[PDB]
Amino acid sequence: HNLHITEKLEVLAKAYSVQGDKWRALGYAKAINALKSFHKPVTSYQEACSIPGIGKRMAEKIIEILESGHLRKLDHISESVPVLELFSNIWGAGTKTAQMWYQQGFRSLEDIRSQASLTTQQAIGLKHYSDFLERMPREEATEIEQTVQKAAQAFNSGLLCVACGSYRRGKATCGDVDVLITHPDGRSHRGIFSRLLDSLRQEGFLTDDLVSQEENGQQQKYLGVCRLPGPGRRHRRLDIIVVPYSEFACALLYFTGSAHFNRSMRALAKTKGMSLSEHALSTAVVRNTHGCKVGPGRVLPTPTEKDVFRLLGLPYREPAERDW
DNA sequence: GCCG
DNA sequence: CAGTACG
DNA sequence: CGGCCGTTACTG
Ligand SMILES: [Mg+2]
Ligand code: NA
Ligand code: NA
Ligand code: NA
Repeated sequence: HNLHITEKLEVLAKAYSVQGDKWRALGYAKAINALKSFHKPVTSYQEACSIPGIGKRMAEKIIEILESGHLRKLDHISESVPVLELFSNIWGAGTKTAQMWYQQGFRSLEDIRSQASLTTQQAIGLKHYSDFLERMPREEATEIEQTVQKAAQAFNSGLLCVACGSYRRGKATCGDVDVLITHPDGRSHRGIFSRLLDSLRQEGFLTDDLVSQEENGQQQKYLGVCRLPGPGRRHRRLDIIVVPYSEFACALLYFTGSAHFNRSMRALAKTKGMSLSEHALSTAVVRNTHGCKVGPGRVLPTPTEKDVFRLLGLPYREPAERDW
């Protein structure tokens, strides 16, 4: 509806993001999102300001795109940006690492491979550079979820496994497959990672681990790489979280996303003196002048996702309606 | 970058 | 801790 | 002025 202007802002948003100006980038992200979530192609200054997420600064920029069909700002983007994007797309490397490598003279992935000091995660990220920038058809996400579920129910058929993220939101393609695991008895979820992960390794499904604290029986998540059997298969990102039944609803809400939806919902909760996380929804939370949680408050009973919305005074939304 |  | 990551 | 999600979860 307004791609002729968002397409340009998205360039700036990305530029600020890779350079580490996270707040400014966030502002652009929201503005661009609004412009997309809109309908009528904005054609007036005052008409832009009247839109939530768009201020005078952004409005002036939109105007220049309709009067000049261009944004002079785009001509002053540092030449380092494309390289910073190239580098930050390595899993495990963010804007600080990208900026450091650029300062050190690195300009290509060949430079990184041959001269950069890589962390264990980054080396895995580099090896799967193209792989991790690809999306898979949702049908493959189903296969991956089933593979994890089968392995889990193999030693405890009572384990409840659910694919979340974009898959649950009904998207045609998925990036990271997100599997949430829990158990109705509220206890059999404890210390099952090592058994589950070892089982998935046994069959050669898991090929590399990015985040997996297996020394601690309190491990909450596994971020890794997997690949289904047979020809024509690519390495995919797999994220698994194991949670106690009492936190099932909040964990499910969190893992289903989207990320921006979660942030919006948590922001709303804070305005109501509450707090929302993947662990729980709490009321009567005590915060300092900086909005930081000082007092825990009381955890509210949230057996289902509907309960979370209800307690927040919000109409329930199907996963497909949380694709923000 | 926006907003309260 | 800072950095990076998850939705 | 100053928050912008989570007293979020690992890594080293
Ligand atoms: Mg995902
Ligand atoms: Na990265
Ligand atoms: Na480990
Ligand atoms: Na370790």
